[PDB]
Amino acid sequence: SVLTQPPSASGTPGQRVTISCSGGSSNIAINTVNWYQQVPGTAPKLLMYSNNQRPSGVPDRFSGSKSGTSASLAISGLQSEDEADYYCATWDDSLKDVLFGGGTKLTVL
Amino acid sequence: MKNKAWMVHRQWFFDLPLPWASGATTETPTWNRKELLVTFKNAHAKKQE
Amino acid sequence: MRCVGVGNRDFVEGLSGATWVDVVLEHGGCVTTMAKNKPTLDIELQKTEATQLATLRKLCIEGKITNITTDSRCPTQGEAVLPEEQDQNYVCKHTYVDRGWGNGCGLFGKGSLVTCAKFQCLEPIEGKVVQYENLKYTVIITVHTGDQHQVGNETQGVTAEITPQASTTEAILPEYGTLGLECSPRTGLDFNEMILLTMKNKAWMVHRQWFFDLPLPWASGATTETPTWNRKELLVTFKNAHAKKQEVVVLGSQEGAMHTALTGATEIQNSGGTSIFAGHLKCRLKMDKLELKGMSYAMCTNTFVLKKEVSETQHGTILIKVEYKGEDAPCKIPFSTEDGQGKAHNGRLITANPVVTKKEEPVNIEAEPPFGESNIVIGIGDNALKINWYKKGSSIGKMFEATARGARRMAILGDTAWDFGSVGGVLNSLGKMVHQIFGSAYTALFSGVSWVMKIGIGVLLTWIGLNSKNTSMSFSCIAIGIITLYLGAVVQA
Amino acid sequence: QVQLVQSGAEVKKPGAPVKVSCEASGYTFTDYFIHWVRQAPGQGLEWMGWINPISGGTNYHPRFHGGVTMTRDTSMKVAYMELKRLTSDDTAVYFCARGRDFRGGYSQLDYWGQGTLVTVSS
Amino acid sequence: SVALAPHVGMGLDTRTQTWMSAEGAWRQVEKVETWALRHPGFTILALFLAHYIGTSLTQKVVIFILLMLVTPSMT
Amino acid sequence: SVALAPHVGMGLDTRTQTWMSAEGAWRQVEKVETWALRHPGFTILALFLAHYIGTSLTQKVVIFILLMLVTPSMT
Ligand SMILES: *[C@@H]1O[C@H](CO)[C@@H](O[C@@H]2O[C@H](CO)[C@@H](O[C@@H]3O[C@H](CO)[C@@H](O)[C@H](O)[C@@H]3O)[C@H](O)[C@H]2NC(C)=O)[C@H](O)[C@H]1NC(C)=O
Ligand SMILES: *[C@@H]1O[C@H](CO)[C@@H](O[C@@H]2O[C@H](CO)[C@@H](O[C@@H]3O[C@H](CO)[C@@H](O)[C@H](O)[C@@H]3O)[C@H](O)[C@H]2NC(C)=O)[C@H](O)[C@H]1NC(C)=O
Repeated sequence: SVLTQPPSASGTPGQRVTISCSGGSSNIAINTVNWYQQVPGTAPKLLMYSNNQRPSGVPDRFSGSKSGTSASLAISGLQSEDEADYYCATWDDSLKDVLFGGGTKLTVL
Repeated sequence: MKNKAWMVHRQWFFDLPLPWASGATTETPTWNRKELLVTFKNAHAKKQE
Repeated sequence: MRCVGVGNRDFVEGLSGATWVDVVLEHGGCVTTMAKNKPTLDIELQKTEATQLATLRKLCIEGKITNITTDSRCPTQGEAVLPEEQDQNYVCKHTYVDRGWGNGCGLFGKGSLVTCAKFQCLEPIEGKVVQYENLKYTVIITVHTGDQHQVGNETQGVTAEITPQASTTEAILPEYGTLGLECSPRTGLDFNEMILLTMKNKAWMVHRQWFFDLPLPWASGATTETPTWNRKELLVTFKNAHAKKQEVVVLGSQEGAMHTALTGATEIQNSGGTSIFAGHLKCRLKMDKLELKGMSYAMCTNTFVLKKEVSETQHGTILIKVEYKGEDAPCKIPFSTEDGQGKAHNGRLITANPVVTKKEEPVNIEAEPPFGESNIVIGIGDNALKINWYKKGSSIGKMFEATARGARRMAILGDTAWDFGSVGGVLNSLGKMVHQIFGSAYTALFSGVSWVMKIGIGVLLTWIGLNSKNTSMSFSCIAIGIITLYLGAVVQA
Repeated sequence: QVQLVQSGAEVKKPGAPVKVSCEASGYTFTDYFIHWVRQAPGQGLEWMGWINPISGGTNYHPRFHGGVTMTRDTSMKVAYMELKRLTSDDTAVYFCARGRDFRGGYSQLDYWGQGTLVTVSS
Repeated sequence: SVALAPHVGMGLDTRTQTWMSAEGAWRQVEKVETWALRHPGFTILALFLAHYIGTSLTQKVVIFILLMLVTPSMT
Repeated sequence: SVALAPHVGMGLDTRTQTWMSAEGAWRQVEKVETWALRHPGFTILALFLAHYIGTSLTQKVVIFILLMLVTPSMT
């Protein structure tokens, strides 16, 4: 299989918006998902270095987990500086390669 | 294991030598029989690694 | 004094007409030499190293399956083929599957079904060999001059890098002379066929044919950029469930299987160059120019005092640390032992002839007393320091322990144990030749037999010898039974 | 600190091989991974292949075996990737990232460099 | 380690084939064969033992075959 | 390897320890013993086979030990 996540829009007032990542029975349903956000034009940083563990990203407002075949991320208190493209990447074990997603154009008003 | 599954006779599923745990997925499993996997080698006398 | 308390040392006292004595330097075990008029100096092997590694048979330990392709042909019109199958990058094998109107054939019948997959290299494990020329041996030399704190010191000594090019070397000791080293690296180990199987961060010693017999796919072993594998079917299996399709799996990671496999291999260190430990080398010592310091020194007369506690090491030898109290910088230390208040003077001063180089800090003597309770004096006069000692054991115990140690030496060192500590005696050479032919014939039989199987075979042959009829019973029983039992008892070590 | 210089961006012509150097110092380079993820302009980034500096071989994405090659050196702690064939397709900036050897950490790309950029034209 | 003692004969019979029937059908005999090709020395010893213990023909041949199977496997 | 043919008994041993001695000393033996305690059914057949083959207690014992040892190690 292959993962596909949708691009979506949001607003600068704080609200829970869910970046859902959908996969299959061999790539993400058994393995740890990894969440990336990139400021456009430069090197993406890592947002979640485990399934639900953040190394140094904006704390207490970026938290998410995965359920079965789906992984999701939740952001709270999203302001304008959070304008970024969000990536979910999971390790595929059947094809012995990591499976990066197409990308979300998360625009915040 | 990984993306593959199997059916093994139960009596044979405890006699294969590996560390085993309670299977309570509590994020800190205290593994029984850890000695089996890790191996100590002692060089000619002296130190131990 | 690097040899004190090592748990593997062995005394090799002796010389010859032209003053050579040969000795096998077991790695991790240090030998000590003695003579009537030569200084007792200590020899220990260290760091048999190599350079310019040659690589061959670069193995593969994990695969990666990509580009799964399959082709089917209608029943009874020839086997299926794929033009992609010819390329060496593909693993491909064809089974039979029933083909029907339900999957678009002409008529019901068995049909061929090739399925091919793109095997990809991943985590190769290289096995290198060593050009025999590049082997390099270093031998440290420590003389028994008692320093303030030179007891079992390991950095102290004089290195002598001995390579097969420079089979003969000098050894310029401080104010003692030149110790000659005749060597024979040809018989150290059969490095004509060893392979240095380097793992992720580990490297080992293996036999050649065994290495060629590792059941994993292998590459050219050269420095090529795109390796081509052979016998790729080993790391990949085909699942044909009740004859309907064909799927391919990569069969995981054989790392733990390898770590379990090399159950009898030794160890080296891989850090840039590889210093291969665990090897023995014989060296014919040359005592031509060694001369004792302070032979003409004046024997001083004053009281001595015992700075450190007397403490005996394993296998019968004791350490005395004493600082001279007087005025004679060139003093040599008197010594005498009297047991039962007699004049027996039995025993041996294991150190050559201790001398106090400087007054301020002690020079420490080493000596081996007799088994019985014996007193030991140092100085001269009423105030002469006297030390009591009581060694535990008897002569027969020492004989038994020496015999066991010699047997352990013979079993591990093969046919070179008779060269150990030799003088050149005609009896010794003949014994070595006879043991060499007998042991070569013997090990020709048991090349590859294990712990328990050797023990059981020994039991079976000692039984067949015990109850047999004709005079071959004693030869078979004694020889084979004893040899096999004593090898089963001490092996894999 | 630990970082990846990734040298400087260079652009060439089709039919020639280009090289992208990628050095990471500040830590023991042997244990960790290098991932070489490509990123196209206005497109998602996809990962291609690991390289274990100590003993590792190339494990490219299925799209890219025989299209790229990866080499490395342990003494200088640098990983080399070169493009054996430049078509018109590969017009993007190629990255580096440190990866763990954990099964859950194969996608663990904690640290990234600047990003060496290469485009192809006449 | 765990690589030893597969449950080949575990007896949970099934109609479809197993995980690796193709290799596992012959891997043990392959090990014995490659061990014998590597090391010819044990053959002489096995022949000697069988000849000097086997009273009859059948006993000799059974002893020889068992000895030639056990040792490569016990290696 | 397949971990079925350990590199053992090659004769090129030295004073220094091997890669794994404390465990490889008893690995195969423990496999045989756990097999035997798990399945006693083979013991009856082995006893019969050793017993009805031409019987001198030397022959019976060696046949029984070998036959009980070979099947576990080489399944
Ligand atoms: C093994 O051999 C080394 C090499 O000599 C020994 O190191 C030596 O240690 C002594 C200490 O007992 C040093 O002497 C002292 O030096 C200090 C200055 O640091 C000075 O103030 C004292 O008056 C005395 O002279 C000696 O310099 C040093 N030699 C070196 C480093 O080359 C070592 O102690 C020996 N023993 C062991 C167990 O390592
Ligand atoms: C092994 O399988 C992989 C896929 O699992 C094959 O990758 C395929 O590679 C081709 C060319 O390298 C891709 O075509 C390209 O598609 C993009 C889509 O936007 C298009 O814009 C380009 O112009 C180009 O046509 C193809 O998409 C890709 N398949 C994927 C990613 O699923 C690979 O070729 C196979 N290797 C073989 C057969 O040797």
